[PDB]
Amino acid sequence: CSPPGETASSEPGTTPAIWTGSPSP
Amino acid sequence: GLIKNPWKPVVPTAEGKKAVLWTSGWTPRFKGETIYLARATGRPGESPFVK
Amino acid sequence: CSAGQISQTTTQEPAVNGVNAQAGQVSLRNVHLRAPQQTDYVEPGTTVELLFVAANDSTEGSNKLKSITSDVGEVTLTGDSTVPADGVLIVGEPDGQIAVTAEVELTKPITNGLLYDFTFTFEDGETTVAVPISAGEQPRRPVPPAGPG
Amino acid sequence: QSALLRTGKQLFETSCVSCHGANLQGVPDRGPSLIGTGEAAVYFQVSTGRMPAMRGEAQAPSKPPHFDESQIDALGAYVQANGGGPTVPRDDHGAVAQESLIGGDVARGGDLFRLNCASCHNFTGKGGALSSGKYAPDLGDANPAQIYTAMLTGPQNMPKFSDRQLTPDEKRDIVAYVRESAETPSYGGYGLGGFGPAPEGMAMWIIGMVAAIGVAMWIGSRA
Ligand SMILES: CCCCCCCCCCCCCCCC(=O)OC[C@H]1O[C@H](O[C@@H]2[C@H](O)[C@@H](O)[C@H](O)[C@@H](O[C@H]3O[C@H](CO)[C@@H](O)[C@H](O)[C@@H]3O)[C@@H]2OP(=O)(O)OC[C@@H](COC(=O)CCCCCCCC[C@H](C)CCCCCCCC)OC(=O)CCCCCCCCCCCCCCC)[C@@H](O)[C@@H](O)[C@@H]1O
Ligand SMILES: CCCCCCCCCCCCCCCC(=O)OC[C@H]1O[C@H](O[C@@H]2[C@H](O)[C@@H](O)[C@H](O)[C@@H](O[C@H]3O[C@H](CO)[C@@H](O)[C@H](O)[C@@H]3O)[C@@H]2OP(=O)(O)OC[C@@H](COC(=O)CCCCCCCC[C@H](C)CCCCCCCC)OC(=O)CCCCCCCCCCCCCCC)[C@@H](O)[C@@H](O)[C@@H]1O
Ligand SMILES: CC(C)=CCC/C(C)=C/CC/C(C)=C/CC/C(C)=C/CC/C(C)=C/CC/C(C)=C/CC/C(C)=C/CC/C(C)=C/CC/C(C)=C/CC1=C(C)C(=O)c2ccccc2C1=O
Ligand SMILES: CC(C)=CCC/C(C)=C/CC/C(C)=C/CC/C(C)=C/CC/C(C)=C\CC/C(C)=C/CC/C(C)=C/CC/C(C)=C/CC/C(C)=C/CC1=C(C)C(=O)c2ccccc2C1=O
Ligand SMILES: CCCCCCCCCCCCCCCC(=O)O[C@H](COC(=O)CCCCCCC[C@@H](C)CCCCCCCCC)COP(=O)(O)O[C@H]1[C@H](O)[C@H](O)[C@@H](O)[C@@H](O)[C@@H]1O
Ligand code: HEC
Ligand code: HEC
Repeated sequence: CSPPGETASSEPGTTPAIWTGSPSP
Repeated sequence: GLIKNPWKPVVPTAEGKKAVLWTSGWTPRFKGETIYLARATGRPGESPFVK
Repeated sequence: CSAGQISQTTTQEPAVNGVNAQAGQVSLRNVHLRAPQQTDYVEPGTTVELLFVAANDSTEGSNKLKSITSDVGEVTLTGDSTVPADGVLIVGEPDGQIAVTAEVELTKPITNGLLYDFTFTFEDGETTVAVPISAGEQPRRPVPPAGPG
Repeated sequence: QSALLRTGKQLFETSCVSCHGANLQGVPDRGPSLIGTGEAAVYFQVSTGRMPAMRGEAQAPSKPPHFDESQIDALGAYVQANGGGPTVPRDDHGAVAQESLIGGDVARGGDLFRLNCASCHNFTGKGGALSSGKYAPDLGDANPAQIYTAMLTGPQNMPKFSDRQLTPDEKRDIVAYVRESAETPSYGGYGLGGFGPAPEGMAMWIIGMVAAIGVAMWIGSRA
């Protein structure tokens, strides 16, 4: 019984952007 | 007394209190929270985790 | 079973920070960029060094390396880029080496961990290597001490 | 020293060209490239006797060294001269550093070993089995320099531990735990291989129950 939420994809993807960091913890 | 609710929201999260099983240490407590991938230095205290 | 045609010691690649590439007849080994970093990006205009070793598979003729281009800036080749018949062509001086060098002038920011395409042509091939940024024997950079919290 | 480089290439031409080629580019499906591996990789792979290999399987196992200490240095220098790479630590005399690599803080080394090393091996570093055919070998015969070079170079299936991921002080502390735990005698008697419940149960069934049953037949009667 394959898991429905686990399917491979062929999408290339994009490089993640630089994290900024929100103030006021 | 032994019975406890598994899904009681007790963990603070950016989108309201959530259950323990749905969260972890990487779950942001507020929007835009910075969580560093710190390594264990192997020594007790004196900055056990560093950037 | 583990000693058949599909082995786990014959398919094993090199345990370094370089890329193995085949430019038709010249084999590129340990292809990596040396670039000290201080901030998240290496700003354009910073001079970096591209290091690799070219091996001539054929032992009859010679070859010469020309026109190294990439979408990170301009690459300048200085020295005799001619590889001998059955010898090597070591460009640059990696750490631990007790003179052909590749100089790259950045036009866009780069950072460690990403892959940047490079084009290598000698006389009969145009191949892409996707050269990464590799740190050599440099020690770990100091980290500022965190406060009490 | 030009003599050292020439001697190393002279050993390479007769021992390693079959799987690595003449110019260290590596023979496809027979052996990888040795460019950039460094002297540390060659030193470990030859001192442990792992190289030269003889056949393709899951792992090439350890065996008696094929070259002496002088020849390992020549072989390492020749490979180091091609592509550079990490180098084996050395003492003041220029020999391979053995005693100076022992750390003074074993408690930190034990935690580091448990976090990073005791996964494939066990706590006492007895070894373990990998995915398919592969296995982590015992650490009781490796000298501190061999452990240091193994951490630097990352043999066949072992995550490479750089000098930045693991500083030399941390590496020196790690080998201190490895070297200490090998020669500490067991405190409760025979160590039983230091593997845990698996030898304990086997020893139980073959000693305690054999004696208990054998005593019972002596006291009891047959038929
Ligand atoms: C008379 C009694 C019994 C008779 C038997 C005697 C003769 C049998 C002959 C069998 C042939 C043996 C060849 C040996 C050499 C060999 O092995 O070389 C093949 C290669 O194969 C694998 O590469 C595949 C490709 O070639 C690659 O191109 C590809 O990449 C790769 O793909 C993997 O890798 C990729 C990454 O690269 C992944 O992407 C991908 O997903 C995947 O993982 C491929 O692998 P894979 O499909 O796994 O197939 C592996 C092997 C598989 O070997 C085997 O026979 C395994 C052993 C099977 C034997 C059966 C056991 C017998 C039962 C008991 C003894 C019973 C006891 C009796 C009871 C008591 C008596 C009372 C009666 O297939 C074959 O050989 C063909 C199968 C045909 C065999 C037929 C026998 C079946 C049993 C029938 C019984 C009938 C009885 C009825 C009676 C009435 C790799 O290993 C290679 O290195 C290897 O080189
Ligand atoms: C009535 C019955 C009730 C009583 C019964 C109880 C009896 C118990 C018997 C034993 C008692 C001993 C007490 C003293 C303990 C002691 O002070 O000991 C010191 C040290 O000694 C060992 O250090 C070795 C080296 O000295 C180190 O230098 C070396 O480093 C180290 O190597 C490890 O560490 C390395 C990294 O450091 C790794 O690289 C490496 O791999 C490994 O891990 C070594 O250890 P290791 O190889 O473990 O054993 C080596 C053993 C060799 O084996 C053995 O004794 C095996 C035999 C006993 C073991 C228990 C039984 C197990 C059963 C089997 C598994 C059966 C399985 C079969 C399957 C069949 C069925 C399945 C289908 O040699 C010896 O000791 C020689 C001594 C010989 C003693 C013989 C006994 C005498 C009996 C005489 C009786 C006379 C009575 C007559 C009266 C009339 C280690 O223990 C150390 O921890 C330990 O500290
Ligand atoms: C006899 C029996 C088990 C009957 C049950 C019938 C029944 C109602 C079945 C239905 C239930 C089901 C499905 C059961 C399946 C079995 C199962 C999973 C059982 C769970 C717990 C259970 C009931 C276990 C029974 C175990 C049992 C009866 C063992 C008998 C072994 C005996 C009689 C040994 C004495 C002989 C002797 C001195 C031999 C020499 C010593 C040696 C070599 C023993 C073998 C040996 C053993 C037995 C180990 O356990 C062991 C564990 C770890 C390391 C090594 C060993 C090892 O070498
Ligand atoms: C379910 C499962 C895991 C099984 C698959 C693995 C498997 C096939 C098991 C057998 C492994 C073997 C024996 C492989 C080697 C090749 C071989 C000779 C096997 C077959 C040969 C054959 C058919 C016949 C030859 C004659 C014959 C039948 C006798 C074999 C004699 C032997 C040595 C059998 C024992 C095999 C076996 C699986 C037992 C292991 C015993 C255990 C669990 C002990 C664990 C253990 C360890 C690990 C210690 O380090 C230790 C250190 C200090 C003291 C004690 C111990 C100790 O007991
Ligand atoms: C009309 C409702 C009751 C039905 C009527 C019939 C009663 C039958 C048994 C029920 C009695 C148990 C009373 C439970 C109490 C209650 O009302 O709590 C609520 C608990 O959720 C629920 O409504 C779910 C109902 C009970 C489900 C029980 C779960 C099933 C079994 C499997 C549990 C395992 C027990 C072991 C036996 C199994 C082994 C078999 C071999 C909310 O939880 P919470 O309030 O967050 O937790 C507080 C703590 O913080 C505080 O320390 C303190 O512990 C409490 O105050 C606790 O409540
Ligand atoms: C074919 C039987 C070989 C011979 C001859 C030699 N080596 Fe080798 N080597 C071989 C394989 C299949 C591998 C990869 C997996 C493995 O079994 O190790 C290697 C690898 C190395 C390495 C490490 C490479 C890395 O990236 O860490 C080194 C340092 C090395 N080989 C050196 C070496 C030396 C000195 C040899 C002559 C004694 C030699 N190799 C011969 C297969 C084969
Ligand atoms: C699983 C990925 C492992 C981790 C985690 C660690 N090691 Fe390892 N080790 C592993 C393998 C597969 C091998 C042999 C590779 C081969 O080509 O044979 C090794 C080998 C060693 C050795 C050599 C011991 C000897 O030859 O006598 C040493 C000293 C060693 N490893 C040390 C070591 C340390 C210190 C680790 C934590 C940083 C560690 N290993 C983790 C597999 C794995």
